[PDB]
Amino acid sequence: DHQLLRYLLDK
Amino acid sequence: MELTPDQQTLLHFIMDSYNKQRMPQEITNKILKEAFSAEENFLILTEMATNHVQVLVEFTKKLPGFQTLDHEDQIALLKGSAVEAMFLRSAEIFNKKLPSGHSDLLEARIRNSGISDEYITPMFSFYKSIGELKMTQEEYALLTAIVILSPDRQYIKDREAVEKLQEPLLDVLQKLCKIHQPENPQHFACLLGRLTELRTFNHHHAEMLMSWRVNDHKFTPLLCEIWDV
Ligand SMILES: COc1ccc(-c2nc3cc(F)ccc3n2[C@H](C(=O)N[C@H]2CC[C@H](C(=O)O)CC2)C2CCCCC2)c(OC)n1
Repeated sequence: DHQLLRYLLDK
Repeated sequence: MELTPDQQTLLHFIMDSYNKQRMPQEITNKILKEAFSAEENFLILTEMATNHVQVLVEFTKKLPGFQTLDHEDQIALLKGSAVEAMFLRSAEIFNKKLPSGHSDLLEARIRNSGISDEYITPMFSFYKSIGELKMTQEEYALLTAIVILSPDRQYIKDREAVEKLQEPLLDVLQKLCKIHQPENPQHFACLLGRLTELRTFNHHHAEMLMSWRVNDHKFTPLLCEIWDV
């Protein structure tokens, strides 16, 4: 689900 | 023929964002200082690869128009280019001029780092191929940006939106190629050709880490997401 990558992109 | 003020603005902005990377001299000095075990080199690699991903996300967020793209396509571009961009950055560091006999020692240290011999020859073939091009800092920065904004990446929903962002970067790169090497009109094509050689490293990246000559292959949660380990 790429949670850390999604987090690094969104905030 | 020559760069327009808008293109020069795009160029200096790409150069500033790109310079936020780790110093090439810092990385090569550590490798050349002393020989490390395959275990120490594996730990160095995972740390360097974790930092590279973090710096890459920041560089990518600053790429003009990137934040306007669909959030799912944003993740697919990052996942699709992360490994390629790290190898392109290693090739850049590999080909930086050093004192007599240092690049021979750098090569020998990388050959004996712990990586499987199966991957040594394709890796140095790419690094030497990149070096023969005598690329400037701006060419490395633009080629990295072009690698990230590849529309023909897997799982991309809106390829046309990605194409729109890559095209002005390709135009600037082509103009720089015609300026920095007017005697070599094949130079721009040669750079784009080297990008297809890059893509062939993406196929066995997970194996390159798993086949490292260590007993335990421990990775950070962020590395597990980007490299498929
Ligand atoms: C997965 O297999 C491998 C194997 C070897 C490398 C490699 N090629 C290098 C060429 C150089 F000229 C210098 C370093 C180089 N590396 C390693 C590194 O750490 N490369 C970073 C250096 C920092 C850079 C950045 O973030 O600016 C981002 C690539 C070190 C790891 C420790 C043993 C020796 C090789 C690699 O690079 C992706 N992948």
